[PDB]
Amino acid sequence: MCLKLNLLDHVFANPFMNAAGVLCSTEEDLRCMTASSSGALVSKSCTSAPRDGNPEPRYMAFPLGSINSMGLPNLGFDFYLKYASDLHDYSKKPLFLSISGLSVEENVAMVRRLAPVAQEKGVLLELNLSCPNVPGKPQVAYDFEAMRTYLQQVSLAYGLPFGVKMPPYFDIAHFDTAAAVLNEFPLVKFVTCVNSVGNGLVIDAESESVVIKPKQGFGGLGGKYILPTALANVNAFYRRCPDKLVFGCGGVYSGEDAFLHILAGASMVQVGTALQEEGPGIFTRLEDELLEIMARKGYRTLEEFRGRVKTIE
Amino acid sequence: MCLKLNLLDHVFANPFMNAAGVLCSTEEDLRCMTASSSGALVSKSCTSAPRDGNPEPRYMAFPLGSINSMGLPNLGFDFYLKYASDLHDYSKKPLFLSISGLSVEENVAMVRRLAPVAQEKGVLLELNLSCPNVPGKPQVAYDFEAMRTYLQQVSLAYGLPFGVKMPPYFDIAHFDTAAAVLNEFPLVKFVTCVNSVGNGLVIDAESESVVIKPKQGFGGLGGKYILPTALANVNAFYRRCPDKLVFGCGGVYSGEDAFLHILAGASMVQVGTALQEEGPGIFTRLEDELLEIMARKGYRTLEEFRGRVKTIE
Ligand SMILES: Cc1cc2nc3c(=O)[nH]c(=O)nc-3n(C[C@H](O)[C@H](O)[C@H](O)COP(=O)(O)O)c2cc1C
Ligand SMILES: Cc1cc2nc3c(=O)[nH]c(=O)nc-3n(C[C@H](O)[C@H](O)[C@H](O)COP(=O)(O)O)c2cc1C
Ligand SMILES: COc1ccc2cccc(CCc3c(C(=O)O)[nH]c(=O)[nH]c3=O)c2c1
Ligand SMILES: COc1ccc2cccc(CCc3c(C(=O)O)[nH]c(=O)[nH]c3=O)c2c1
Repeated sequence: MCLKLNLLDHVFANPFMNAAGVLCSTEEDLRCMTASSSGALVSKSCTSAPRDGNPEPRYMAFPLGSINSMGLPNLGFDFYLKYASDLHDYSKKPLFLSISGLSVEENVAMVRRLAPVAQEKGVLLELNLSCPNVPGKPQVAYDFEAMRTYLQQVSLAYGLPFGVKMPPYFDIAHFDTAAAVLNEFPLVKFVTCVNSVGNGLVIDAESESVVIKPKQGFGGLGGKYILPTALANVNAFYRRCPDKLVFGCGGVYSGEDAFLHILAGASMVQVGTALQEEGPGIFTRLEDELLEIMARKGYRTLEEFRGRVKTIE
Repeated sequence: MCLKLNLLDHVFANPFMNAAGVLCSTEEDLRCMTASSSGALVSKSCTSAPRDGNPEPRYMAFPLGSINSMGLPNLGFDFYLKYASDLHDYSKKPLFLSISGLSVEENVAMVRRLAPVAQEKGVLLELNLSCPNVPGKPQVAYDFEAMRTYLQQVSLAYGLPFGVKMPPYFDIAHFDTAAAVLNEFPLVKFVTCVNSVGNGLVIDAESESVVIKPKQGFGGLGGKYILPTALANVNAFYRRCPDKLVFGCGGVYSGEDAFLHILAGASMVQVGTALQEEGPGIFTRLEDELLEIMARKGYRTLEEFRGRVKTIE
């Protein structure tokens, strides 16, 4: 029938949205996402100041997915805040604003300014924890002490419900440690699993060359390559964080793929590479495909199967 | 034109071999790999005592790859050592023996008894550092202090050149740290990148179920899913460990995929999921396909292009 649902004190037409960084950087992008059939949108992760990002080519796509080292090109936080405060039409769908400062201090400074706009308009914060860390350390979400510091500071500075965007993890002990960190913060109301699978390398056989210019061709992977990774992370955090929502992201190209994310535990389903490749018309297709699978199975709601993946024995 | 390699004081007809765990567990398996056109073979990672492994189903394969949680089923060290010392025909090809003890002591005891056979017969050791350590801690190669303890102890106990099988990493700081640990050990003469991308989750949309029984369906991923991750790891370690060889493993289904691994830096090229799916016939196909790309490009030997991947500016 219809896929509408209520989460975080907002109403959504359906569980689909863009993934941060795809079709969300400019006013044009945001208006295009708002005009789409997606149930929500998220803005490009921002810094306090604008960034040009890395040299091109910095994104490439292939049959099985994509690689990128964008370098966080963005119009700066003042723009995104302005978009949230003055330009977005909340009657069309909810808005998420993603932030990724280069230090804890920059994040705190941005969230102190966002808080009043979140109160006033209901924009929702997604904090991207695959942001840069101090020398010699990995990205913040791969440092669990840094991760706890960031969340402590943002929670105190912001004081309102927010979410976090996570990189994938590959080790059960890491799932346990990461979820335990997140569960220290009651203000963290959603966990988005996953960001790109870090530092892959795509090589063209014909040219004998890497396909993106930054970082000697290394970049984050998205798309078909990453769906079982994504699913694992969604389910691991769904299991571990019962008092939070999980949003799935990674490898969604069809309503069947969305269905699997929801079975794993996803509340909202985010679309990155397939959206970058197909454009915003993908949202109508995904909705139709998800409703078709539901109808064939006899499910009339998302809640009937969310998190209900079956295990053997 | 030729695929021949001379490394580690052995001669190899071509760079292809099985990946540890595939077509390697029984005497029958080992004789099969020996009879194949591969350039070498490796035996199933073993423990001192035989193991039955995890309950079935514990491996599944799909168009894009495989997932497994086998649980290290194996015939025990004494079996593999006997194979190496009494059964293997070294006139056909070289043999690698993989070990994966559950503690540093278990690994030390195996390699002490392997040493004289290594010296006399020329079997080559591959130490699997995805062995679990203490449960609740990450696998050994994701615990850099543990990794260093294992390598110090095995190096002292074995006293001969050996190699290590590494899991993939996803963060530049981890590439840097891992390679620096490895470079502390002059006896580590080769690094095989990569083991399975850990703890993925495949879900079957029709049955709404995971597809393997252990670990609530979580298992390591191989195959097409993981080629760009594999390449990245090969190249990262090739750049960071100039005094060691790198062997590539992950995502090889064709001579083109092998060509990419070799461009990245691979010496030997191991084949896991594709071999498990196609059987040992795959080796003649891979050899033909790789020779065809070399002929098109005018390459006569593998050294012409090994590690010669181009970057952009
Ligand atoms: C071009 C591009 C830019 C992205 N930039 C961001 C970003 O600014 N913030 C973020 O949280 N993730 C970013 N991502 C990651 C995606 O949001 C998503 O987590 C990843 O692409 C996996 O989803 P997919 O398989 O649907 O592509 C970016 C991805 C791409 C492809
Ligand atoms: C059924 C199965 C068993 C495995 N057993 C082992 C093992 O005993 N030792 C090990 O080093 N790697 C093991 N692996 C990992 C493979 O050696 C290889 O690293 C991984 O499958 C990636 O290569 P692929 O993409 O060609 O499958 C196993 C993989 C499979 C599929
Ligand atoms: C790769 O170069 C940088 C440089 C600065 C960054 C600052 C904050 C966040 C990020 C991560 C932004 C991001 C990017 C990106 O813009 O390269 N791509 C992703 O697939 N996920 C992401 O989360 C930064 C990345
Ligand atoms: C999944 O459960 C166990 C249990 C005991 C193990 C002991 C040493 C190494 C390993 C890892 C063996 C392994 C396995 C495995 O046998 O599950 N599969 C892989 O893809 N790569 C590997 O390296 C063990 C794994």
